[PDB]
Parts: sequence; structure tokens; C-alpha cells
Amino acid sequence: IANQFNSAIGKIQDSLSSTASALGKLQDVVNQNAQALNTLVKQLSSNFGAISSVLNDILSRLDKVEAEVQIDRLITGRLQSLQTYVTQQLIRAAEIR
Amino acid sequence: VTLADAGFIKQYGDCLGDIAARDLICAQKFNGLTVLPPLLTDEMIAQYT
Amino acid sequence: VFNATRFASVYAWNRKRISNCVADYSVLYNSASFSTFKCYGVSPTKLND
Amino acid sequence: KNKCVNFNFNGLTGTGVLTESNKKFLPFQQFGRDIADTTDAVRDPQTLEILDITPCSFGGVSVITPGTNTSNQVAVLYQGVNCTEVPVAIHADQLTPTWRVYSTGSNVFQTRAGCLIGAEHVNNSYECDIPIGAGICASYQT
Ligand SMILES: *[C@@H]1O[C@H](CO)[C@@H](O[C@@H]2O[C@H](CO)[C@@H](O)[C@H](O)[C@H]2NC(C)=O)[C@H](O)[C@H]1NC(C)=O
Ligand SMILES: *[C@@H]1O[C@H](CO)[C@@H](O)[C@H](O)[C@H]1NC(C)=O
Ligand SMILES: *[C@@H]1O[C@H](CO)[C@@H](O)[C@H](O)[C@H]1NC(C)=O
Ligand SMILES: *[C@@H]1O[C@H](CO)[C@@H](O)[C@H](O)[C@H]1NC(C)=O
Repeated sequence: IANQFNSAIGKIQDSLSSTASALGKLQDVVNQNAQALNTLVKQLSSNFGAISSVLNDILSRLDKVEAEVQIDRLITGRLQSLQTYVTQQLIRAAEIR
Repeated sequence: VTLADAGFIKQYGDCLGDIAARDLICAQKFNGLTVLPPLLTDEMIAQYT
Repeated sequence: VFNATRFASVYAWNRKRISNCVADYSVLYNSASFSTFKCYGVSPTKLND
Repeated sequence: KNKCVNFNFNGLTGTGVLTESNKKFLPFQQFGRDIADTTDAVRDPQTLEILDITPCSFGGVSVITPGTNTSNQVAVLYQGVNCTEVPVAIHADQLTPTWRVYSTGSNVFQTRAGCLIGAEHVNNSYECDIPIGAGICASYQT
């Protein structure tokens, strides 16, 4: 019984030294959190219908009244990108709990 | 399992220059997104275990 | 451009290249002489910045 | 360079600290862009060197307190920060938080979670009262 336990604990070390994907449940959670943050950073490249994605260029090129209509379009879509991220993370937090 | 940020300080000199090209974590932090560290360190989880 | 004696005809409209210079758009836009001064991706106030 | 400024290159306005870059721009390139489509390097239009753009230092501020009926004394965590950035914030110019009496220092502690000010670091361990992060907790004690 002792030699069989000692040999079965040997096979855990050999497998964890040999196979790649066995911790796929833990790597999938790290990958989902990283992919959700990369998706959130990438939504800053979106115009949401404004003349530019770049908030400084709207302010470099347009006056106070023209810029407000363009900035509202970026606020609307970036605020929607955060509400989507936080809802998806609230739904994932329940799976982890 | 390889982590993407543990939360353990970014001090600008480790994130400016070459790293400001070749790292996603600096593009996240320069856009207002931050990882927070866990309360128990991995060394405290190992003491419990 | 603006004060030259003879303009081109609209079927054979002329194009001049504007390069390696300081433009002043207050000097143009503040003039009372223009019936139309209408812009499509920049406010005429911002052209100097 | 190495200083937080309102830059304007060719009409590209922004706020950041400028560093000399080793990025290899081709002759037709004036700017470099991030994955967020923001400019993160520029070629100076006077002397043709490449400047990395990095935003002026920032982070969360967490305030650590007992109850207001226990004390008005608070500690402050500047989270994700090395201690050096809180003195360098010296309020001869502006900040988002206007208050700066903490940045007097004398009881600063570097944690992995950030720069903690207004709490005494003690060597003897206790059960966690207020959680700070990375094994550190705070408590109000004699
Ligand atoms: C906080 O920042 C300072 C630098 O401003 C770091 O000090 C350096 O630490 C390394 C490793 O010990 C040494 O090689 C350098 O010579 C140190 N520089 C100076 C000027 O002392 C410090 O390690 C940082 N601390 C944390 C926890 O981030
Ligand atoms: C700006 O001045 C420097 C030094 O005289 C010169 O090398 C550079 O070519 C100038 N910029 C332009 C647009 O010529
Ligand atoms: C808070 O402290 C005050 C005394 O300063 C006391 O009257 C009150 O009952 C306390 N309340 C609680 C919930 O601790
Ligand atoms: C903690 O203990 C060490 C000796 O083990 C001592 O050198 C150090 O100064 C102590 N730190 C504090 C905050 O008292």
C-alpha cells in the first residue's frame, strides 16, 4: 500500500513535468481575464461615429460647440464598453465563486 | 500557469521605453486599468496548504 | 491665389501646391470680403493652432 | 525631457513625460501609435530625434480609517506606487487630490500594494483588521 502510494505520487510529478495543458481550467481563467482587458483597451480605437477615436484631435480641430457633439459620441460608446466589461466580469465572478 | 500582472508595483522605469512597445500591461495601465494584488500572498497560501 | 487677376474656368479648375510656409488663417478668415468660408473637418478658428 | 508637460508637436496636443526613444522611425513617419490608437512616440520637427511619450504618473488613492467615532486619524495608500512618486508630487504645482499633509512623510511604508503613509510599520504580526494587500493589514492600536 505504501509502495503503491509512493509510485502513484511519482506519476503526478512525471505527468506535471511532461504534459502541457493539464491546468487548462486555471489557464482558461487567466486567458479570459486577459482577453477581456485587451478587448476593453481595443475599444478606445473605435470612433463610435465621431470624426476621430483620438479625443485630443477632436479638441485640436474643433471649437467648443462642434467638439461637444463629437466627444458625446466617444463618451456614449466608451461608457457602453465599460458597462459591457463590468457585466461580463460580474457574470464570471459568479462562476469563480 | 503563467500570470498577466500580479499587482506588485509598476515604477515607470520598468514600463517606459522598450516595454512601452512590447507589453500589453503598460497599454492597460496607461488607459486607467489596474490589477490589484491578492490579500494572501502565494507564500501565505503555501503556509495554509 | 485669392487676388490673382485671372481665375481658371470651372471645367478646367487650377490646382496650386501650398508647401514649406507659415500660413495665417486669421488673416483670411477674419476678412469681411468672403460670402462663404465653410469647413469640413476643422473649425476655421482652430486653423492657426 | 523626463518631466511632465503639456506638449504640442505639429498641432498634436497632449499631457505626458517625454523620453529619448530607441524606436526606428522611417522617413515618412512623424508619429507612433499604441493599440488604443493613441500617440506613444513622436519625431521632434526641429531636431529629428524620436521621443517616447508616457503619461504623467497616476494611481488609485485608498483611505484607511477606524470609525469616525473611534478616530479622525486616517492612513493613505497610493496604490501601485513606489514611495518616490508621493514626495515628487510636492504641491507647489497641482494634483487631482488637493490635500498633501501626508506627503510630509516620516511614517511611510512601501508595500507591494502601494505607498502607505500615516501608518506605523510594526514587526509583530496580528490577525487581519483592515486588509491592504500582499500580506499587509492595518489596525488602530495603542
Ligand atoms: C523603489 O524605487 C527605487 C529607485 O528609485 C528602487 O531602488 C533601487 O533598487 C535596486 C534593487 O535593490 C537597486 O539596484 C538600485 O540601485 C536602487 N536605486 C536606488 C536609487 O536606490 C527600489 O528598489 C524600489 N522599491 C520597490 C519595492 O519598488
Ligand atoms: C530646424 O533647425 C535645425 C537646426 O538648424 C535644422 O536641422 C532643421 O532642419 C530645422 N527644421 C526644418 C523644418 O528645416
Ligand atoms: C460611537 O461613539 C460615540 C461616542 O463618541 C457613542 O455615543 C456611540 O454610541 C458610538 N456608536 C457606535 C455604533 O460605536
Ligand atoms: C524589524 O526587525 C529587524 C530585526 O529582526 C530590525 O532590523 C528592523 O529595524 C525592525 N523594523 C522595525 C519597523 O522595527
